[PDB]
Amino acid sequence: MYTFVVRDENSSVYAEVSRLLLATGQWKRLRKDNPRFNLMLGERNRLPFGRLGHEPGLVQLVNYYRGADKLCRKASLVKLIKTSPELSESCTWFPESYVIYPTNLTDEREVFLAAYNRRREGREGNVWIAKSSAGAGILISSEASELLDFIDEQGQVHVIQKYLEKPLLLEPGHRKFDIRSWVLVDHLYNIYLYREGVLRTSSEPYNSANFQDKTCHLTNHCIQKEYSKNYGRYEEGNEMFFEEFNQYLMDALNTTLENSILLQIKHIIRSCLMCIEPAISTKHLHYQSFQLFGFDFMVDEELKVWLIEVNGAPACAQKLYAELCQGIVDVAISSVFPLAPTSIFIKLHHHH
Amino acid sequence: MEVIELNKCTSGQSFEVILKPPSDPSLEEIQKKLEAAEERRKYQEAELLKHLAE
Amino acid sequence: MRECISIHVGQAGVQIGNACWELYCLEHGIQPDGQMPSDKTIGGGDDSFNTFFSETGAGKHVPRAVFVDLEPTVIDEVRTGTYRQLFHPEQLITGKEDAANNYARGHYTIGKEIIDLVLDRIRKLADQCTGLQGFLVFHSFGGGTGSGFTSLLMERLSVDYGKKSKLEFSIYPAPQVSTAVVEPYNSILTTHTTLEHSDCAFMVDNEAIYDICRRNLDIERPTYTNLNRLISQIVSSITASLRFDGALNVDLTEFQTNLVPYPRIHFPLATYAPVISAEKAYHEQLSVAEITNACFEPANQMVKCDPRHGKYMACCLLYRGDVVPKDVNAAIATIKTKRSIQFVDWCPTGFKVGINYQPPTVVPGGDLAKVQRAVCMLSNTTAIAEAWARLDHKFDLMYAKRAFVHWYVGEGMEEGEFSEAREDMAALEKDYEEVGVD
Amino acid sequence: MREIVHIQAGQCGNQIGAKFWEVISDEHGIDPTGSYHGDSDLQLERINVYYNEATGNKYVPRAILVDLEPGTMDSVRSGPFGQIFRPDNFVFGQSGAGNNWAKGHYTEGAELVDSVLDVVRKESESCDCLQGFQLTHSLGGGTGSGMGTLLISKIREEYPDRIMNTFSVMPSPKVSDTVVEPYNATLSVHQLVENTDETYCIDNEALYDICFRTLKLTTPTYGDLNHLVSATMSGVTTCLRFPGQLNADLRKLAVNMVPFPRLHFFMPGFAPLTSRQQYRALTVPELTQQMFDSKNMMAACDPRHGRYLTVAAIFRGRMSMKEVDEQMLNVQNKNSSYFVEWIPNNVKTAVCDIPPRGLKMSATFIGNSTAIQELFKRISEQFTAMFRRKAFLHWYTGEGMDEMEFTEAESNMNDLVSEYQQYQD
Ligand SMILES: Nc1nc2c(ncn2[C@@H]2O[C@H](COP(=O)(O)OP(=O)(O)OP(=O)(O)O)[C@@H](O)[C@H]2O)c(=O)[nH]1
Ligand SMILES: Nc1ncnc2c1ncn2[C@@H]1O[C@H](COP(=O)(O)OP(=O)(O)CP(=O)(O)O)[C@@H](O)[C@H]1O
Ligand SMILES: Nc1nc2c(ncn2[C@@H]2O[C@H](COP(=O)(O)OP(=O)(O)O)[C@@H](O)[C@H]2O)c(=O)[nH]1
Ligand SMILES: CCS(=O)(=O)NCc1ccc2c(c1)OCO2
Ligand SMILES: [Ca+2]
Ligand SMILES: [Ca+2]
Ligand SMILES: [Ca+2]
Ligand SMILES: [Mg+2]
Ligand SMILES: [Mg+2]
Ligand SMILES: [Mg+2]
Repeated sequence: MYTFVVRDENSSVYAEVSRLLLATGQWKRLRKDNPRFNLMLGERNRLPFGRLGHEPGLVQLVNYYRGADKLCRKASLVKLIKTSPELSESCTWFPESYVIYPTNLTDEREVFLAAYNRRREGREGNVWIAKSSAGAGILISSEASELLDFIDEQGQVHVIQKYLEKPLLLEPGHRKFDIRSWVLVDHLYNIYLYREGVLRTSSEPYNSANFQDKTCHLTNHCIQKEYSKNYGRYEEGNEMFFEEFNQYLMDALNTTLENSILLQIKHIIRSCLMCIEPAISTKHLHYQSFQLFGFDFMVDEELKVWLIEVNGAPACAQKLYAELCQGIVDVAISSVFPLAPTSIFIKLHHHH
Repeated sequence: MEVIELNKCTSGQSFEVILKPPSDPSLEEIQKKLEAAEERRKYQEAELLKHLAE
Repeated sequence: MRECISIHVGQAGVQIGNACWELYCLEHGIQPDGQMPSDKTIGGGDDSFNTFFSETGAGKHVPRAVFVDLEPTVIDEVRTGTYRQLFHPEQLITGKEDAANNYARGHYTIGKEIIDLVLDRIRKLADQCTGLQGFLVFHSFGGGTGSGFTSLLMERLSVDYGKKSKLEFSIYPAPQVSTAVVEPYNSILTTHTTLEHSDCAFMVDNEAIYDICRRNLDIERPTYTNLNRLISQIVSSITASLRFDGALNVDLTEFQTNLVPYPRIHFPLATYAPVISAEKAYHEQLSVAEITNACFEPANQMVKCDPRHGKYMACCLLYRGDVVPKDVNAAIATIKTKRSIQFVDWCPTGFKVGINYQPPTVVPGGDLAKVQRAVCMLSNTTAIAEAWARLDHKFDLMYAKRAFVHWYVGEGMEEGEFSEAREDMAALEKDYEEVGVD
Repeated sequence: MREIVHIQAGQCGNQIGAKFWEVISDEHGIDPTGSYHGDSDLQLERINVYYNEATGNKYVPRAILVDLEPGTMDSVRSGPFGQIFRPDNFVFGQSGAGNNWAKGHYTEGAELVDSVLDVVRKESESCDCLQGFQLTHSLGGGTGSGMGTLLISKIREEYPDRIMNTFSVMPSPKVSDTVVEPYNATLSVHQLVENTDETYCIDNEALYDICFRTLKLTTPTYGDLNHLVSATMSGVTTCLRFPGQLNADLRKLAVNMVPFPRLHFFMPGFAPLTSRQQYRALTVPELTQQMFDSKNMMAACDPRHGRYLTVAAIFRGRMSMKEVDEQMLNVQNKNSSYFVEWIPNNVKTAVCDIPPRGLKMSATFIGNSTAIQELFKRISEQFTAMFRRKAFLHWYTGEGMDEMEFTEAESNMNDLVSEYQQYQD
């Protein structure tokens, strides 16, 4: 009999994983403060890793990699890429970004302005987007003055990055979109990619001559369903799955999702996770970690993939909960606490 | 990567390697603490004997 | 030459002291009868080993040590064991009944009655010193004597020897080798009243020693003997510079200078390697780089914690055996390009290295195999705060119900000393967080 | 040299105490004459804990035999090991206690208590460093219950800082001598709540069920019931009688087992309990599964009705100490809902190499569980069933007692049950 505790009631994913565990009749749920647990479905913020792995005779497992926030924070991600030789400052899949602190508080203001002046002088597209982690608050504009003055109005760190002015637009519609890939890393640090992705499409036609209306520029599932008038027109819930998007790429672009977009996605996933493995691996540690990751990508009209951000506590597409959650149970939990296919994941082999 | 203050002798040696530069209660007060707790013990024991005598 | 007086309090302190002075004798060639043929100065000398041993006219080398225990059973083993001849009776102090795992009993009830006698005995040893550096105090966190009487002893020592350094070797409580439920109480109470009196303390988590003896020595159920021989190796590595010719950590003062820039944060993390089973047919001798790289493996730390998620304030590498600076600096260059070593911006990112050519000594018939080179890394990491957080949490669980508090109040302690001690720990955890996290 | 003074009072107390000294004397190699004839030095390592050493290498138990009538003690003196007790340590009257708590506590017992304390003082005076006391008695009668708690009260007055320990037999209607046993048990329990550090609760109803169901004893007798008490008393004192570091001192045990001063009533357990399939080897999993089973418990309370505050297991015999931790840690981790989570690591295991007589290995269980409130509930209800009608009170009012004293013992025990209920949540 295996025991577990639940310390994040808001997690839709692990809420289902907990339901699945209890369905096997081999996992027991204990009060969230009972230290004698095998598995901790832990809290998002301030998870007390230091108390794991000290109960004699208990192999303790947690669903968050201590230190993986360096990858799942806006400013942390930019710093990680610029400072990590494995990613370097010349990494070709991450938009040019700068860490800008509000003047009411190192900072890269000057470095950003020299690159801005460089574009404005060379007739190049000089449209940037300023965002932070304390958002629902995002701004887009071609003037640096509006970007800087906006971050100073706030009080938290922000990041300015180049806006993709030439996105890939789905037809019919002429609409932007992003791609969410779910990635599971287990205690052995195998990188498993969920075979099911989701394109969160904007139900509005892209418009490059008016960034004041952020409904056709932001593909967030919450904005498209609150500030968009064509929600659910082309695809149910502004969500297109790989089976459909792949057929589109064939009929329209005479290519496949694997060759033109997925090879780059898998390469980016490997690059980010391998880069931080030495810092967060639990190989020789007294407890074990696994974690689900949500990667967001952008694709331009040249079929080049760009990395937007990484999410440490992602939610899943409604149509893919049972499959993905059960998959987490299989390779993440039962692989350490076994019970008495055709896998849904794609193992990205790498050198440990 | 620099080495400094290298000292060698017969039984070994020591040195320094720098990679990057940077960017009470008195005796009286203790007797009081000890005697305070001793007094509290004497009080509790007398409360026990007072209880038992009753 | 300056003398160092060792003090062993409670069962843990006494049994670890026994293991160390055994190791010291094997290292200096001292026999169980106190005779040391290599010492050509009979009944006198200001050599390096003389920091820990005095000398009689008959050639006996007597440890500058004092054993204190409120019950006599653990010290009676010393009186009749192998090295009975080293000490004279005045050095071994035993009472009639112990502190019953009760801090208040050892600090107040029994401590008040025996403190003046202990100081008198320690005063005798001091009177043999021409330049006493300070004291080395071995004790447990969980025992009633180890916690209770030690904190009292440190208070008085600060009064009687104000300008003298005091270093601790403290055993952090581990459930796998204890049957006392109130040890979190004792640990926090003693850390509070000892903090301002201890200049540098090396905490050893029994859970770490236990798992090293199961993993590296193949001891399915390690005993106190197994634990103490391994603990005395790390202790010897730490005190070697005081007992041998050298230039790094030559006096107790240097431990604070090199390891403790901030006074309250004086709990350096210790990591030792290699620990190799003796029952092995024959092991491959590890290189300077491999054993140095091992110093950043959590599995070889005296306290299980993840330094990858802390900030370093200092770092000392103490090598023993076949090691030369050429190899040390080489391995360090390779470990920076692989490991997560983050220093505080107000401390130089560097390492102080000490090398002693005499390889580690192993007690005949012991569990550890003879190795050609070994290292002990003393690093001051915020990561060790994980140990305070754990211990502080167990305290909060029992104190929320006032469980067991009556045993302490019954010995004359006020309940407010619990919360006063806990609030001090809360600030200690905050010190680490302000120095380590961003 | 941490000596323990043993006192046994009344019929039950002297018969259980008798078999106890018979069992442990065998384990320490002491024959009925006091001469040691063992073959292991571990037998004498802690022998002075319970025995005095007289001239000629004779070991004399440090026990005082008290009773208000001569009957039971005449049997002890004539029993197997009767010769081994100091003749001076027999203190008895002729009046009897008539199964009357008042007679033991206030009238008959008061006339005899001073001479008993003179003997207690004689044994203590010859103690290098006295740990404390342990008393065997029942609560359902007059001498052990009434005079026993009187002795405790007077011992605490003269030795206020010494541990007071008792093995208390609780009355049950299933094994009852008189109907006033609830009166006597409720009057004693209040005395014990105040003046004992540790009380091992021994329910005769549990002893019965174990003899009838598990041991398959058709018609159990007091002798049969006392075989289990002897075996349990040997197990719980193994920590004190052989070389050990865990719970090796009476005060250290009390410190780790009593989180609150009034909740110091323990449920003991023993394994194995085999019926004559008696030669089969008992495995470590079986020892643990049985040791934690209610059927192996002598308080007659279902532990799954409350929560363990603290637990102390003791495994005797040559066995795998690694496999002991593996099964102990397996029981806690498989039933963590019955262990309070606000006392970290409240289950402690202790090993002993010397096994009990005729067994390769065994396990003794000591639980401070809130389930014990059920035993006090039963006593309370039987008390009130009669007290609400003032039935049988004249036996007590005729000895100088008043009804108010009964009403107070009632409220006192019902408070004790309430105190247990609040910590079970
Ligand atoms: N490493 C190690 N730990 C020990 C040793 N002896 C006891 N301990 C630990 O110390 C704690 C108990 O404290 P003790 O030192 O035994 O008690 P004490 O200091 O003698 O104080 P008293 O309560 O009066 O007996 C437990 O956590 C034990 O694991 C030992 O020899 N080596
Ligand atoms: N540099 C850039 N170029 C083009 N579009 C961008 C962009 N940065 C962000 N976006 C748009 O913003 C959306 C993603 O915003 P972002 O992910 O930074 O905010 P967020 O983290 O609150 C949403 P989530 O974390 O749930 O994916 C995408 O729909 C994308 O089209
Ligand atoms: N287990 C056990 N219980 C007994 C024994 N003798 C009496 N009792 C119980 O003790 C109670 C009677 O008290 P008793 O000891 O005879 O009275 P006393 O001699 O005046 O102290 C009843 O509940 C009996 O069931 C015995 O030998 N063993
Ligand atoms: C049905 C078996 S039994 O009831 O006879 N055995 C238990 C018992 C033993 C001794 C007794 C007693 C009850 O009541 C007084 O003394
Ligand atoms: Ca000399
Ligand atoms: Ca000082
Ligand atoms: Ca009379
Ligand atoms: Mg996000
Ligand atoms: Mg002790
Ligand atoms: Mg009778």
